[PDB]
Amino acid sequence: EADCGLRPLFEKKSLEDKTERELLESYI
Amino acid sequence: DFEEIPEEYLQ
Amino acid sequence: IVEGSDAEIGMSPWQVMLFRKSPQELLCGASLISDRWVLTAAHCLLYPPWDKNFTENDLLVRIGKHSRTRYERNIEKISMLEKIYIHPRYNWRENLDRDIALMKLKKPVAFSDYIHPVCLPDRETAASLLQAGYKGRVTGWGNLKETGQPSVLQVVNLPIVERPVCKDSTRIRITDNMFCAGYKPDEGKRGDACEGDSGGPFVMKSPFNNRWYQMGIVSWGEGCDRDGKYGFYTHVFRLKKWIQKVIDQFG
Ligand SMILES: N[C@H](Cc1ccccc1)C(=O)N1CCC[C@H]1C(=O)NCc1ccccn1
Ligand SMILES: *[C@@H]1O[C@H](CO)[C@@H](O)[C@H](O)[C@H]1NC(C)=O
Ligand code: NA
Ligand code: NA
Repeated sequence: EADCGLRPLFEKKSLEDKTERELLESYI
Repeated sequence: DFEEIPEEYLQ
Repeated sequence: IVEGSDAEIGMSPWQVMLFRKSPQELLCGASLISDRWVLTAAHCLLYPPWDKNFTENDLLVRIGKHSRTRYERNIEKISMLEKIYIHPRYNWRENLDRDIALMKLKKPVAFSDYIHPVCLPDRETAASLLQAGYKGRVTGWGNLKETGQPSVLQVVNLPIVERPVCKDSTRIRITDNMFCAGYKPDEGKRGDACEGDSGGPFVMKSPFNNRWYQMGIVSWGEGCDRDGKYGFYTHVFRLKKWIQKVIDQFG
């Protein structure tokens, strides 16, 4: 779907979950 | 263990 | 999930519970990929060595859940299965090669704050993100330890492991349709999937478009969270042509 992978309670509202930054930091 | 689910789903 | 934490509300809105009708029990994890299609591991549905061979009417899927055992009135949605599709070259005899299955829902599920599909990776996203050291996230209601069960959905972030390390950790023959993830003994941190997490998603958040992609399916391991062992995941991109063929033909 065009909207896949964008969470209503997070990405859609520009809120981050408590540990997603751990993933980002590993993407070097 | 598991709470019973509505009967409609077991029909 | 071993050594994970409680998920936040709506953290994994594509998470699906595969639920046995009688007796009522958790069978596996799974994921929502569209309003009509659910992705899981083939071994959640077919594994002859354990006398497992479920048909559509044996099962339900429960979508939008957080609590493991509660009936989450007004939040979760429960769907019947129209049809199960197992990869035609799923190798249940040897090593779980091509451990993938699709389930088509009898009726489309309504999306909500708690119910929303994950993306499947394109070749470029897969090539960019499926690299040793890069972390993904596994979620599930499976056991908290190898040898108990969580109140709510658990989450753990785990690094993808170098293929030679995966291979050298096990006597089982690994294939290109698998990857492994987890911390090494020296790394300090730990965590793993466990029984009941089977079939659930290993996801990564693309730093290019900020979308979540499902790169893996919880497939197999030896024990749970053992030092020097790693969890093995179905390589979703490598099998995407089959996924697409099923959806195009039967969607
Ligand atoms: N322990 C076996 C190892 C194995 C692997 C491949 C072929 C035969 C045996 C296993 O993981 N199995 C045997 C069949 C299903 C799978 C399993 O338990 N998967 C669920 C699982 C495993 C590890 C962690 C979380 N879930
Ligand atoms: C599993 O179930 C189907 C349908 O009942 C059956 O035809 C098949 O032979 C069984 N065993 C498999 C697919 O290995
Ligand atoms: Na080996
Ligand atoms: Na380990």
